[PDB]
Amino acid sequence: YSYTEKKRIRKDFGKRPQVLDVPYLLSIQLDSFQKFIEQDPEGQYGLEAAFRSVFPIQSYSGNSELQYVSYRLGEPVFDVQECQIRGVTYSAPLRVKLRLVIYEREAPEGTVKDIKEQEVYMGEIPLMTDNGTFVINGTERVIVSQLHRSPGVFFDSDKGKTHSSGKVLYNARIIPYRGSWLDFEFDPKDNLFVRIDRRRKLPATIILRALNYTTEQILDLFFEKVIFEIRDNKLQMELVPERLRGETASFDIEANGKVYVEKGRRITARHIRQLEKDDVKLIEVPVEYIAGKVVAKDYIDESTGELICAANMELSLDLLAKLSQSGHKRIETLFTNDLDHGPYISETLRVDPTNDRLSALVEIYRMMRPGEPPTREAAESLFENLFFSEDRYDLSAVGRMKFNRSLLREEIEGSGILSKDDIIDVMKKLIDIRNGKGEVDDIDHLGNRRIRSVGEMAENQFRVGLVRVERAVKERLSLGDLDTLMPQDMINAKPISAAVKEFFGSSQLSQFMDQNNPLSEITHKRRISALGPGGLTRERAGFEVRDVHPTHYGRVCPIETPEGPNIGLINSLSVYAQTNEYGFLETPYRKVTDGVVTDEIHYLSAIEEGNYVIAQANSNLDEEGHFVEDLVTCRSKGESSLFSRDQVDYMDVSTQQVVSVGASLIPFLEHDDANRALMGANMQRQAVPTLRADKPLVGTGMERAVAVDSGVTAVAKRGGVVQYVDASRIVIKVNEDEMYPGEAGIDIYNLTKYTRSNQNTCINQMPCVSLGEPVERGDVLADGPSTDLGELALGQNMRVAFMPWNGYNFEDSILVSERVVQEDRFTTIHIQELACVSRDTKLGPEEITADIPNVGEAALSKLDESGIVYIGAEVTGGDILVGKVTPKGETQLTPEEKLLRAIFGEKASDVKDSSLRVPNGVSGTVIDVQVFTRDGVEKDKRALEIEEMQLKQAKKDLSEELQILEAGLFSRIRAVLVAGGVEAEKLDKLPRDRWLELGLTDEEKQNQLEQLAEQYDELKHEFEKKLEAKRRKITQGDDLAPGVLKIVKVYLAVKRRIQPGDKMAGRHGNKGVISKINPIEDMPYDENGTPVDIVLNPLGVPSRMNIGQILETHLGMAAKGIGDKINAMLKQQQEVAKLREFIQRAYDLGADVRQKVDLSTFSDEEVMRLAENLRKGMPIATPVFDGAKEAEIKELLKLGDLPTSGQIRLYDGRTGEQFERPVTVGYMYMLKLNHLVDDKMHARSTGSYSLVTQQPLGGKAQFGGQRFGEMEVWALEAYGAAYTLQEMLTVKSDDVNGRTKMYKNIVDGNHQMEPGMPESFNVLLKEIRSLGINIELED
Amino acid sequence: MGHIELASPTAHIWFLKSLPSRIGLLLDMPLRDIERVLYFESYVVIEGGMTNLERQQILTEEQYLDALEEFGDEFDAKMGAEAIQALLKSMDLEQECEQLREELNETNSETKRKKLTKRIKLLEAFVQSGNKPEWMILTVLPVLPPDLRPLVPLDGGRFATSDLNDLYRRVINRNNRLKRLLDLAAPDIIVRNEKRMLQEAVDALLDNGRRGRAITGSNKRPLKSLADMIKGKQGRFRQNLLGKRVDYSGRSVITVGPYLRLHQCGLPKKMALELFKPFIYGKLELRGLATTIKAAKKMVEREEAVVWDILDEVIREHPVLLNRAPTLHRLGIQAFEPVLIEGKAIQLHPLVCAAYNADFDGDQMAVHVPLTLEAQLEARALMMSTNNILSPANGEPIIVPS
Amino acid sequence: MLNTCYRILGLKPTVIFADQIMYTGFAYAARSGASVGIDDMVIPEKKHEII
Amino acid sequence: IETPITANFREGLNVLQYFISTHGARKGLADTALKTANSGYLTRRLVDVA
Amino acid sequence: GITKASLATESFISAASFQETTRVLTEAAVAGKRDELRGLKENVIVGRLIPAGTGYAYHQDRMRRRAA
DNA sequence: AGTCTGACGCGGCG
DNA sequence: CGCCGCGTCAGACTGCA
RNA sequence: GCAGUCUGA
Ligand SMILES: [Mg+2]
Repeated sequence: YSYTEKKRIRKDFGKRPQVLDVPYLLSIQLDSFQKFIEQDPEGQYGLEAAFRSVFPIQSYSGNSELQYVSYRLGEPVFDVQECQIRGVTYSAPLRVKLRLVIYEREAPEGTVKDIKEQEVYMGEIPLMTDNGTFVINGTERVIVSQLHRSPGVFFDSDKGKTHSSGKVLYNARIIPYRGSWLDFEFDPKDNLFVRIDRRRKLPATIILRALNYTTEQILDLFFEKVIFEIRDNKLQMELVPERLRGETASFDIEANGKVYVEKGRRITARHIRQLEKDDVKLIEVPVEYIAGKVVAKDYIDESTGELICAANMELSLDLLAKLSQSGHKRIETLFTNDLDHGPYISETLRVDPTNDRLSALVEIYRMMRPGEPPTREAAESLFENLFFSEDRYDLSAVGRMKFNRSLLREEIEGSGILSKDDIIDVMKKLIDIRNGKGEVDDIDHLGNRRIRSVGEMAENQFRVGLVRVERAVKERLSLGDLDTLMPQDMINAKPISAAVKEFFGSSQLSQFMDQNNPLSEITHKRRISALGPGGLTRERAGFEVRDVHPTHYGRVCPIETPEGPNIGLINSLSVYAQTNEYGFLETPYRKVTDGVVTDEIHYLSAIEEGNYVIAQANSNLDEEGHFVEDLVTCRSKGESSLFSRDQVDYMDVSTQQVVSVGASLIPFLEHDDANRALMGANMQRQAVPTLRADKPLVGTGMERAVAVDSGVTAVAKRGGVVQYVDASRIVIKVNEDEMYPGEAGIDIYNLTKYTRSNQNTCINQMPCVSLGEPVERGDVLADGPSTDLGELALGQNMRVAFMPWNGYNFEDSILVSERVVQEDRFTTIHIQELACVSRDTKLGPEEITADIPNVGEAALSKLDESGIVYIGAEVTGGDILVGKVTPKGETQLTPEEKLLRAIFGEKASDVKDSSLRVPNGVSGTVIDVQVFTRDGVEKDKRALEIEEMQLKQAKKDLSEELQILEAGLFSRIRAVLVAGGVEAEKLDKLPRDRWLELGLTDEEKQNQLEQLAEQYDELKHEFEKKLEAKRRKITQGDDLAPGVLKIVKVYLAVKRRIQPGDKMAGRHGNKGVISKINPIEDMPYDENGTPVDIVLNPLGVPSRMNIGQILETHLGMAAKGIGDKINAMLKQQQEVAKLREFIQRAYDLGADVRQKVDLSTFSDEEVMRLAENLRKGMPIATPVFDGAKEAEIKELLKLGDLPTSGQIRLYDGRTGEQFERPVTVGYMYMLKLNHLVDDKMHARSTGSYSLVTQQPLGGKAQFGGQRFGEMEVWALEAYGAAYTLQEMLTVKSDDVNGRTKMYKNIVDGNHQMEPGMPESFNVLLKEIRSLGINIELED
Repeated sequence: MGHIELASPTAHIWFLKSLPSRIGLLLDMPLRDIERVLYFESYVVIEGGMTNLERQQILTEEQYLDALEEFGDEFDAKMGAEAIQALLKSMDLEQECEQLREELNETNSETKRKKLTKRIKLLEAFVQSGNKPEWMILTVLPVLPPDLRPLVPLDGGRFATSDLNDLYRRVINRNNRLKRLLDLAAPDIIVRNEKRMLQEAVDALLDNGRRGRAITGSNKRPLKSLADMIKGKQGRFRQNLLGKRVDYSGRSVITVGPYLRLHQCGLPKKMALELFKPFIYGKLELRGLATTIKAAKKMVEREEAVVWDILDEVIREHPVLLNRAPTLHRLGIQAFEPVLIEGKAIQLHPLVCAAYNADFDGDQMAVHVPLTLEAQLEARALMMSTNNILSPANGEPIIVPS
Repeated sequence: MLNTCYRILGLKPTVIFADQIMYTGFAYAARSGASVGIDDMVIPEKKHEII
Repeated sequence: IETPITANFREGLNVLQYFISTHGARKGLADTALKTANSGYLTRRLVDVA
Repeated sequence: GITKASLATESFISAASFQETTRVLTEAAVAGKRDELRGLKENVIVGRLIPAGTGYAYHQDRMRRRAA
């Protein structure tokens, strides 16, 4: 098994054998950023392909050039944690080796005068921590992946939504990765039109005339030529027989014999085969067949030279004779037969007013830059760089692939810019789709939509930065300083470090990380956001992009998505989903060969998946792999239906392939309505980590992956033995076959203790391993927040009964016993950071002091003499944390107060009480104080105190790591000595400093001896300098904001217990708010005196069909019934034979479950450890969509002597009598969401007011005041409550005199308003009078 | 208020572009040509004279310099807001409407009678009211008072600027610049470009983006107009005038509390201490327990044990309104009597949940306190929950067991 | 029942009756022990045939 | 879709029946998220006319 | 329609606060209109008792003591 | 004003 | 073809002049 | 004060 996983073995009820183990969940973020910052010698990816895309840079004249030769990422100045403390970005300096070559003007071929290569620093790029987060300005962010419409060409329609005739207008659109969009669209007149960048449309052939095409060549491209050749007379015309299909002629057709159709008859298909077998070569038709046809060429009279008839002109009898007299025995004509072909180009070649290239170019200039008179050398330079220049247009490699895939070409790679034939083929397929020889693209197809992620977006911003840099360097290179100029002097690193910094810190997709629990972190790192730069907007996205598409199977979770205004725009990548090298989401499938389902998996994209017949994961299989069924249900071409077991081409690789890792942790998901599964998945990400973590009795087995794959846990990098373990440290001694040669062989994991989360919760790593215990590689050594012994544990197992109790569980409420508060099951710790920033003001600087005026020495009790609170001081709402006073002026004491302070004999001091104070209601312990002083500001006494504590801490930690690693090295050196050439006779005597170079047989043993002495010398020498490094990192000043002298940050830990109002929830969307904390003796109790812990309403089950919370409740009862058995055997002190027998029976129960736990392999020590881990209930794994059937739940209940119906009889705690019907009792895994009522409660009598409008402020941060919005004003108008409404308008908010009069009246026992005009109305009058409009009150 | 004396007249963008254009409808001139004359791209003839130079004729500049010799200086054609102001100021209303009233009375195709009665309505509205047409062209610009475009000093050692303060400054520069070019006698092409810039700057101040590309400062995001202050969901009308934030109000999560009577609701002690604070100050000063509102403020923030005995009287018969947004209908605001409870969650009788559409899965409610005797009696007689047991939509009970 | 009480007796008896109904309904729903379990959702034995 | 969910919520919906279920589930949720705007706007228009 | 009949009221404060504010304000400016505060919104804007309900009795005195 | 721009809604209404 | 609208209340976090 | 993001009902 494992060593951490034979501590507590979750009983797995899964029945399918697991073919593909769940991938690394955070490999999206990590793979993409690795591709960004890796050295890519091929130059396709990341920084390298952003550098090679700009460099080499040549001057405007060609006298010189600047060429990239290499790049390198330096070391970060501050580590991930120093960055989070100091509030700075975790970034690395980008050093790029640039070589400036000065070429000769004295040489014709451009010989070089000189080379100067140097390493220029351009920007700092933020490095990604090994958890996929970026530490930007000291806050951890996640750059979520974006799902945008891929570049390429998309043919779409508006399905009869214009011109009110149901006429389908087909439109193609070419979407580059960057550059100008190019749209073609039909009109209800069936004329072809073209937009560029969505502006006003032109006739389409204008673009075809902007290209150097004549009307004759255009009709060559878009048509096929029928030919009339008048040999003697009467319309001798060549015809291929199948042209006439669907055409009805009022003339009959005969040639060289048999007539084949009658006049006025339709030409049938049998007639077509009749024309075929006759091998017909020519047909003579009536002469009026010409009228209505259009000449396919421009014809000129050879006898006179005159223009007879232009091309694209429709022929007539007189025009026909005019052609015939000219000697043109052959005339051509556009084949414009309807309902297979079309005249669309011929007509749009009439409506266009332009007939030559220059006219097309200048008309394009008119539509593009209106109001500007065109110029030929300007119009053609605009047109060339619209679509045909690399610097303004790039159809990216994905664009070219999707392009040639859509136009059905053979080569998937090519030039990144359009060409003549590309636009021609786009128009041709659009015309086809008009005719009916094609079909429109589905815009929501995940073969048409694409994952752009961190390393791609950062490379885009780096490209933008580099192009600003290069447009600066091109003009800077034209100067005369050339021979003395170095490349460092011309590279400005401010555009690059402005672009990347603006993206990483201020973009739409770099979001402040959601750090409630490990599940929040992982699911945030795997969001797929349709929003962002280059994507949709949450208001303009319709109903069709929001819903789930049949290609979302296995690629995107259909049930985990936010419920608000961006439902369906933010998605969550499913469990096994990946991306192509192009960015299209692919998912694995087991290839089915000749009926047997192989274990060879193929990652199919959303377009490859359509061609195959893909079976379900729930399709049964025999021992060797054949489908035991003969008609298996499958998915082909988007639909789903039954097929024979040999038509099947692929198979799903798992049942949880479909859902994301959030919805994968919901046991019995196959029983919940998707509306409630959505809420359960969304609510598992808001559960705060409680004091003492508690595993799920009923889980899905995806807990060990979600916990380990996030970085909350400390997993062992190399197997070994725990050498030392402390609440803040784990020292592992690596095994002998795992340590590299020349190594101490000791891994130190320093655990994170009580740091502030992003959501102000507490993240805290407790050592899981104990002393001397052996650990394997990848074993959890330290549980994080919300992980229990390695598994993710977001909430606690509460004993719920489903029954209505006196209305306290009414309408989604929850009734909690007092023993849930006594045992602190749901008590969570929250850590608040308060900052007191000492400012520089024009009246003088403010000072941090404990000599604040207007406050007695009672409230200054907790401050030390430098003005800052003591660490460990339990402070309450209103306590001064950091005493600060500000120099003030403009008192101008009033006359009565002028008499008052002269009576009692003291005027006010010169300073103002501006000290930091605890907010109202929050009461905690000061657990940390960090003082930052501006470099050049005197450090107060406590700053030096904290600095000496920090310096001795750094010296202690570094001497401790040195004394651990040197101890490991000396142990390894002793091992090398005793391994051969025994010196154990004197090693017990010799001092450790002499072991290093003791003579052994010098073939191999003295080799590692001198190597380990060298390693110890290296350890000492590196400690010797890194100590001074962090010494100067502690002593140095801080790069504070301008204007601040010193910042004191005080951290408060608030142990926040549970109370009525706090939101709790299961995992099946059954949220609720606690109503009452009921006494223990009022809760319903079973025959055994055991009181139920939470009472839930049964009426929340059948309405919202989340039945998964009943089955879980029946399983969590059974899963605890086993625990109460072992708890008995451990208290009776039964033999390990009987314990092993029963635990093996509990592990063997099931209807052909996939796991086999064979305990007879466990030593009696291991069985006793397993029993002590199971005595609180046997954890059960109910994997999603193959979980425990109901019969297994009842069998497990019957094993633990519980009633298989799931319901026991209960007694009222208060009246002592039995409830009339049996009540469902069982153990539900309840969560406590971060919707604490402490954060919600607010009230305000009077406070500060807004500045322009004199209404109150908003939100409990600003001391609020609640918005009496428009609908509430209507609600008062619907009553006759005119006086209530008048006081809500005038004297409560806006009236500035009315509100003070009202306050003095309320105080004086006179409840009477004197309402005037609101200040907003006067503001509105001033704003309307600041237009030219004289609005005025009339008396 | 202040005022900027515009060096040249400047067309008001509201009466120029807010379809139908009052200036266009008044000059019988198409907007697509008045916009050309105003932005200095075409001439228009103020007075025609004995020539083919009819009044409302637009003539481009190249069609103007040839007219410089065709008819000498007998005519006068201008461009910009001076031209349109001369056209407005020159026309006569009482004569023009009288001239149109017969063309309306004589035409039998109503397609033109539509335009004729539109213009007659406009001219009668201009002559009936005291306005004059030439007031649709600003020559003085008012300036909003400075405490309504406040320049807030930031604690960060900086000044956070308004948007109007830009759109005014941007005007006051160009205007000032123009006032130099009228004294330096700069060539008329560059004072044309500066008058065009001043016109577009005043229009950007009054309504940004009416002329397409809107002025944006330092955020790549359009600056806020004067007309953006008063319109939309964020303008004064819907945001500050028709609904406004309100003192004596609070918010909390709701909880069932089924022991309640239909007319009362559980109110936390910690909220009812804050909402009723001036009432408590009054009862403290009345009963001699304090001598000064500052002494009573200290007694309340310390929460001495007599403050709670005061508070139990202050909220004895004093209804509070409870409101859960969205207030879809009248019963969304109901007044209950507060029962002081010790939690932090407002307890809400189970029967009123259907009327509120409230369910206890995390909802919140606002509490408001009626101050005046009339407001307390309105809350008690009109809005109390025992008076609202029937729905106003239909005569069927809304207080229904659920 | 509540509408009949409002039409016959008026507002005050109805406002008392509604509270008495609420109290007694909550009380006897508690006494009921009415609970939902997995065996309450009885699937008809004809289903696997009908399908 | 022509083959129904022949399974109910006491039995398990298998992964395909569940995926099918999600279509109507998200249509309902995205309908609720975007028709409250129409209802509120119609309410506001009715209030301001009356 | 309810929108056109809302914007065609005699009050420009009831129709300028509803929607299309620039239209309503320019047409009420060139017309020289006069809002006499006879509705519910006009009196909510300016801080008065609405003419409905317990303000109705007030709004009648204001009429029977100013029209005389 | 150059963008190594954005567009990439919809439905009435005049 | 341009213009006008597209629910309410609330909490949190950044970055910005 | 604003914009962006997320969340709740
Ligand atoms: Mg609710």
